[PDB]
Order: sequence, then C-alpha cells, then structure tokens
Amino acid sequence: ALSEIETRHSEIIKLENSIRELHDMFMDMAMLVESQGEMIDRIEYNVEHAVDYVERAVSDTKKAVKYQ
Amino acid sequence: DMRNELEEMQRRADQLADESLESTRRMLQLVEESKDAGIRTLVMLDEQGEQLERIEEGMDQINKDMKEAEKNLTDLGK
Repeated sequence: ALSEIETRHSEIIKLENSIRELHDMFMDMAMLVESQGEMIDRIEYNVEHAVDYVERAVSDTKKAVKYQ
Repeated sequence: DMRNELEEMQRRADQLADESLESTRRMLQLVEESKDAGIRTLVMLDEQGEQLERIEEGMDQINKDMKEAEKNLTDLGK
C-alpha cells in the first residue's frame, strides 16, 4: 500500500544528490587537471633548456681546457 | 429462504512507476555527462603520464652529464 509508495518516493532523491556531488567533484577534477598539465608543460620546457645549456657549457669548457 | 450468495471481482493496483520518469531522465542525462567527463579525464591523464615519462629521460641525462663533467674537472684540477 503506502509503504511501497513511500519507499519508491524515498529511493530517488538520494541518487540525485549523490550524482550531483559526483558532478561537482568531476568538474573540479577537470579544472585542476588542466592547470597541472600546463604546469608540467612549463616544467618540460625548463628541463629541455637546462639540459641543452649543460651540453653546450660542458663541451665549451672541455675544448677550452684541452686547447689551453 | 432469504439465503443469498455472492461472487467477487478484482482490480489491479497500478504497477510501481509514474515516479520513474521524471527523476529517471535527469538521472540518465547526468550519468551521460559524467561519462563524458570521465572520458576526457582519461585522455588528459594519459597525456600527462606520457609527458612525465618524456621528462624522466632528460632529467637522467642532465644528471649524468653534470656528474661526469664535475668528475673530469676535479681530475684535471689535481
């Protein structure tokens, strides 16, 4: 009778609440992931520049000391 | 002889629904949106992992180069 009606009316709102919370969490996740990706791209650029300069400097100093 | 008898008729209570078509559609739409967001997150995470793997090799190479250069300079200095 009314027991099943109330059960059906009470087992739907909770799903909506949980789904909305999941939605908010996923959105925040996406934004922060984009930010982290940009940061990592900058990281890679800096690392590449550093390694290239290391190669250049070591080669230059080695040749200079070899020739004296 | 006022002894009467009867027969019965039946009716079916409405099946369990008529609340499963308004929250249901919204639930399905939200599920679809969450699925799309999850797919996008998958793609972005894979790209980030690839980029980190790429960074590792340059990191190791610079470490090795600096160590070798320092050792060589120390050896020549003394």
